[PDB]
Amino acid sequence: MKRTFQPSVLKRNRSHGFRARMATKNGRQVLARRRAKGRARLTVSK
Amino acid sequence: AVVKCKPTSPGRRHVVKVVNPELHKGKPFAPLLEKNSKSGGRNNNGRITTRHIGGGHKQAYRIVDFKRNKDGIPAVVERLEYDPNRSANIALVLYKDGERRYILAPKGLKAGDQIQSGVDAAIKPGNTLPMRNIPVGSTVHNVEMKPGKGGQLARSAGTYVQIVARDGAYVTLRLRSGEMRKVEADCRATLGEVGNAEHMLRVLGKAGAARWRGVRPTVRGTAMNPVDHPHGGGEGRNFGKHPVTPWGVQTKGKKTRSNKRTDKFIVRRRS
Amino acid sequence: MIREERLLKVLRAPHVSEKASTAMEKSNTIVLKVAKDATKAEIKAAVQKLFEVEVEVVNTLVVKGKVKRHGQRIGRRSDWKKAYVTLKEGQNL
RNA sequence: AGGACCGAACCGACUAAUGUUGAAAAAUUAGCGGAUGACUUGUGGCUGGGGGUGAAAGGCCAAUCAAACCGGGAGAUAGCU
RNA sequence: GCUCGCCGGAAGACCAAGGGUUCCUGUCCAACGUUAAUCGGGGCAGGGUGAGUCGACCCCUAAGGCGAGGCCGAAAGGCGUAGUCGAUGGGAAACAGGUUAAUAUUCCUGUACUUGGUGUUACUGCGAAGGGGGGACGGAGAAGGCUAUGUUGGCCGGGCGACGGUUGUCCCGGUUUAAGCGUGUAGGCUGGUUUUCCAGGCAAAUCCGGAAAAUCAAGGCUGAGGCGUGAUGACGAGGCACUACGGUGCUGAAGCAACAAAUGCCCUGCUUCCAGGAAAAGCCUCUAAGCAUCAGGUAACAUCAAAUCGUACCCCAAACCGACACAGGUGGUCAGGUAGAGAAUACCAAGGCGCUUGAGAGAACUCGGGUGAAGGAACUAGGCAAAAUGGUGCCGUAACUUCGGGAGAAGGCACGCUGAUAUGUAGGUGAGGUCCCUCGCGGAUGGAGCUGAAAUCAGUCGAAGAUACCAGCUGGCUGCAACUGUUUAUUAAAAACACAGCACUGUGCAAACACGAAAGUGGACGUAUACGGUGUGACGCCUGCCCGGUGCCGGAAGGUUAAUU
Ligand SMILES: [Mg+2]
Ligand SMILES: [Mg+2]
Ligand SMILES: [Mg+2]
Ligand SMILES: [Mg+2]
Ligand SMILES: [Mg+2]
Ligand SMILES: [Mg+2]
Ligand SMILES: [Mg+2]
Ligand SMILES: [Mg+2]
Ligand SMILES: [Mg+2]
Ligand SMILES: [Mg+2]
Ligand SMILES: [Mg+2]
Ligand SMILES: [Mg+2]
Ligand SMILES: [Mg+2]
Ligand SMILES: [Mg+2]
Ligand SMILES: [Mg+2]
Ligand SMILES: [Mg+2]
Ligand SMILES: [Mg+2]
Ligand SMILES: [Mg+2]
Ligand SMILES: [Mg+2]
Ligand SMILES: [Mg+2]
Ligand SMILES: [Mg+2]
Ligand SMILES: [Mg+2]
Ligand SMILES: [Mg+2]
Ligand SMILES: [Mg+2]
Ligand SMILES: [Mg+2]
Ligand SMILES: [Mg+2]
Ligand SMILES: [Mg+2]
Ligand SMILES: [Mg+2]
Ligand SMILES: [Mg+2]
Ligand SMILES: [Mg+2]
Ligand SMILES: [Mg+2]
Ligand SMILES: [Mg+2]
Ligand SMILES: [Mg+2]
Ligand SMILES: [Mg+2]
Repeated sequence: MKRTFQPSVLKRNRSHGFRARMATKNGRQVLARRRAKGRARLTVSK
Repeated sequence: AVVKCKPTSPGRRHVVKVVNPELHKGKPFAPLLEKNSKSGGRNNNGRITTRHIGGGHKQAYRIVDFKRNKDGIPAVVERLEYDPNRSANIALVLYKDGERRYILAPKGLKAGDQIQSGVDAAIKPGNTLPMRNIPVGSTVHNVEMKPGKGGQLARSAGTYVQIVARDGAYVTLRLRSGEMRKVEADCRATLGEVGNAEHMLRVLGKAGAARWRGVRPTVRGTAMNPVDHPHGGGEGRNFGKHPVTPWGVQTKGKKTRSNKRTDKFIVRRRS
Repeated sequence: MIREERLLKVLRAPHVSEKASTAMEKSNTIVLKVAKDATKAEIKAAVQKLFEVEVEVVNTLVVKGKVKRHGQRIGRRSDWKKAYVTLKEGQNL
């Protein structure tokens, strides 16, 4: 039974990484909210 | 050329392969070869804008000279090549200056035949002249709609346009569709018809053959659900509606041309 | 070339184990803990100037820090760098 | 030669039993179908919610689908319990 | 430690992905481990990953992404040019042995190689962002030449048997060696060479393309493998001293040939087919500006540089994805023996395991199997399940048919072993020798040796010879769908969907149409033998009647009729 999560570091960073977040206004709002909440890990970045 | 295949298996019983042995069996001319990446009928937004387009065989686009602008220099047909991008067969021609160009091969322009373009060119199949210099009634192909723009009419296979009349600046042309269009006499047109007129006599014979050409299966609208197509579906095979497109527009009879910018050129519409 | 300031910082400390001693006695290789940013050319110059030994080749490996624990919280040791410096024939400590 | 034939890998999933607080939130076992093709597969890419994609089942779109998920309007409104 | 059993196209061995110290050592057993635990992928501590040549980075581009300006859009944005990123693809170079508890193409030993840089000398037309070539490419198929590899012999070392026999025609083991460099062979492609001359390759060009002569055709390119060297070496069965009893040192024989043989190599080949099969750089070459002492270039030579990052360990799994040490999922690489067509299957090798609760008993019942008197579908919704068929050769095979089929129809006979034919044949492989020879990776002949079906005849054993595993049940009539395909991931694989074919209809290109406040993009670098939509659904015979209604197409007199006035 193949499951939904298939780990791939390259794809993970290209979709949920820091640079992908900073590339769009919406993605920067994500980082701002996470910074406002106080998330230690702001992104899946490495 | 039309050759039926013996029924040695289901999928070969109905295949009617048109075989032309004059076609160069080697690789095509490399210097006039570019890349033809497939799109899957999708636009720059990634959305399927044209349905039933996907897969197929890889094709390298052969650059065909539809303008035929090298006037004065004769060319010699070297090989009648095969073009995977068009219904017709291209033809590599060598000019007397050492330049090779691909042209849509006319009906019987075999290797060795000499072709020439320009106003000084002779009235022969494969020679390109402006329609002002071509006699009225002469069958032509690769007709330009604008002078110097390149041919864009009767370029399929076995297609040609008869010059109905000449009325000074413009010339009446009977297109394959049956429409009479006025095109400027300055526009160039190649004498003769397009070759490979046996193209219509081929029979794919099987669903694989359609997929080889990059055509995906067409689902009928009546086989879908009301949310998927206007035809939707009922209990059983239910229709009871005027045939419409997947977007609601009437399909059987409704006209859709809406230009008003090109109507003047049109003399008679295809009956 | 490489300033003596740089050469006086690239070498952190001698490395003491069991493999290091075997190498120091058989392959004439002194294993030395070096700066993370110390390149092989930097390590060579430093060894020859602060130990007065002619060096042949320097092999560098980055040793990842083992993630230990304090009994209640997970902490990670910092990555260090190990340098296998092969002395041509010079003798040392 | 072949969307040819038999048949492992491989890709599927017709039947039976088992299992149904499972070994498993879809499997196991014995059989079964395709197996040079409209095949299958690795990596990356692309299409986004009345939107997509669909050889079309309202299928699929992260164990979620006659309108995903998350947050918000929000303490929606419940002559009902 | 000895038996035993299991896997062996795996349950072995390498990786990539992912994980992240799980690696190895010492130590501890509370918890974790479905039981105990002294043990562990657990706790704790310490140690372990060494590279110019492997990978990344790097140079180069694909799909695609972002995108100066730009175009467009209430805004946020969208698209896209010049560009610039982006591998799953292209681009320089290392192999054999040895070694640690834990890394090794990385350390060591031996022998190599690459690309830059600087310098010397000789010599010289050098020079892009341009031009050309090249890189550079499909499916299938059919060979032949080969190697990996196996087998056999020979050779060398050892052996002489717990129970009848076994100094031999016996038994066991070994019999291995690379990159590189040198040669240039089976095979593949190609005429060659010189000269003159021009609308082309934006300009230019000695390059490419073309055109024309001249003369010669044997030169070029490419290419497995082999042989030579590397290699006086390494490794090596196995011995001998000492033993932290694990070892440790040290020494070390043969190291050949024959045959068989890949799915690997020659082969990016070759033949054929239609569905017509990346790009870019490295690379080779050509010129455009200066300058012609320079600088650049070229060849040899000397010296210098090749950084950084990864390298443990798992990786079909107890380490990844599945909450679990979960009967699941997970791409690539290698591919031994016997039997076999085989990567099936059976049994083994190398290697790895016995699945982290056991001990008893031997009730019903459940599960998974074996057998069954007589009967033989009577069972049941239904032969569900089970049983049966099952290999090869050969004989033989109906209706119907689209002439392919049906068909493996149906049905039936032979099959083990042994001997002879023929102390192993036909076939294949081929040494020596002999001659030729432009004296070689050469040719002719010839056959040693090696391997080796099938068949026939005769005999012989069993109840049975395709003896296990493995391995169609068959026939008859009819519905639906032509067919291979596709689908409700996880109750529906079907008559549903698709399908070739057919038809109607739209559409003249700035096409219809589709996604887009738009720009723009697909359609399509297509052009009516085209594309879109719709219906039907191979093929054969065909497809009647109705336009009153609804829709569509056409026509507009006239009636009606908006904004406006
Ligand atoms: Mg319906
Ligand atoms: Mg129904
Ligand atoms: Mg009905
Ligand atoms: Mg229905
Ligand atoms: Mg810890
Ligand atoms: Mg079958
Ligand atoms: Mg199964
Ligand atoms: Mg079977
Ligand atoms: Mg993907
Ligand atoms: Mg919605
Ligand atoms: Mg919500
Ligand atoms: Mg409430
Ligand atoms: Mg331990
Ligand atoms: Mg780049
Ligand atoms: Mg073929
Ligand atoms: Mg005896
Ligand atoms: Mg020999
Ligand atoms: Mg193969
Ligand atoms: Mg390094
Ligand atoms: Mg590992
Ligand atoms: Mg387990
Ligand atoms: Mg598991
Ligand atoms: Mg399994
Ligand atoms: Mg097996
Ligand atoms: Mg067990
Ligand atoms: Mg019975
Ligand atoms: Mg049966
Ligand atoms: Mg019917
Ligand atoms: Mg069917
Ligand atoms: Mg289903
Ligand atoms: Mg099912
Ligand atoms: Mg139908
Ligand atoms: Mg039907
Ligand atoms: Mg009628």
